[PDB]
Order: sequence, then C-alpha cells, then structure tokens
Amino acid sequence: HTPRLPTLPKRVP
Amino acid sequence: ANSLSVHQLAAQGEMLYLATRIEQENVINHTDEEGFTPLMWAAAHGQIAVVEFLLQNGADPQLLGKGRESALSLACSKGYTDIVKMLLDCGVDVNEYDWNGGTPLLYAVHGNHVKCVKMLLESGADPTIETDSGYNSMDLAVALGYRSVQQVIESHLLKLLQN
Repeated sequence: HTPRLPTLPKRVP
Repeated sequence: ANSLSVHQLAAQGEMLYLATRIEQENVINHTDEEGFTPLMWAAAHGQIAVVEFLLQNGADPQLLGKGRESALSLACSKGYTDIVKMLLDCGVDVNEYDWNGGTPLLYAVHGNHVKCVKMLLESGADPTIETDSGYNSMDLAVALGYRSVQQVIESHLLKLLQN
C-alpha cells in the first residue's frame, strides 16, 4: 500500500 | 529491483540501488500517484539512513501528499523519533493539519509515542489546537488512556504558565 495515516476520532467525550 | 520504483527502494532501505536510480535520473522529489515523495516513503517505514541520505541529496521535506500528508506526520504516527528529529532540524512546520484533520502531535498521541510527543512540544507544537470536532491533543490522550503522554502534555502546559 501507499503508506497511510491512521483514522483519528471524529469525536471524544 | 528493476521492477521497483524509487519509492519502494526508499521504503525497503536499498541504499545502493536507490543511489543509482538517482544518478540515472533527476527523480529525488518525484511524487507518486498520491503525491508521496521517496522521503515520505522512507519516513513511513522508519529507514533512518535513507532519510539522511535523501535529505543530504536535496530531498524537500516540506512537500506534502495529496491529502497534505507530511513526512513528519508519517514518522510521528509510527514513533520513529530519530527521523522526527532529522525532519524538525530541517525546520518543517510542526502544526499543520492534513485533510483527515490530523497533525504531527495528534498522530504521536494517537500512537502513544511519548518521546515523539515530547520532541514535538519542545519544537513548538501546540497541544491546545483543536480538531473540527473541538478536541485537542490533551483531550485525545485522556480519551485514549495514555497516561505518560497526558503527563508530558500537562507538564508542558504547566511550565508555560509557571514561566
């Protein structure tokens, strides 16, 4: 894969 | 190796072929389909020696991916401290957001990378800047239960207030 960044939370809480 | 791109060579840490492919063609900052430079691939796979080599040979660490991914953020996300230090010493922006609303500090915190968090804060990363959702780096560290990280961040904030 192209390296990818992790998905961060859309909200915390 | 004939099949491998410059990006892949950098990712694998194949210094010899990588150095050759650079003499054959001016491709040191050639971006792939996603805007990723060889440097970003190297940063993402923790290839310290390749990062050093590319930066010495004129690779531009400020170039960003299609979604404004940075070499800095890629390195931070995986906790590659030595690479983070090298890029910071190039004077890249430490507080910029990508399209997925991530910053180097949020990626360091997300991955529980304490030494990376410390280094970013010492280089001017601001732990109070917020995502579009309203949470900041301290919030995220609390949310995720990363206590050593929460403490580095709080300690930094406290020392700012105590001068």
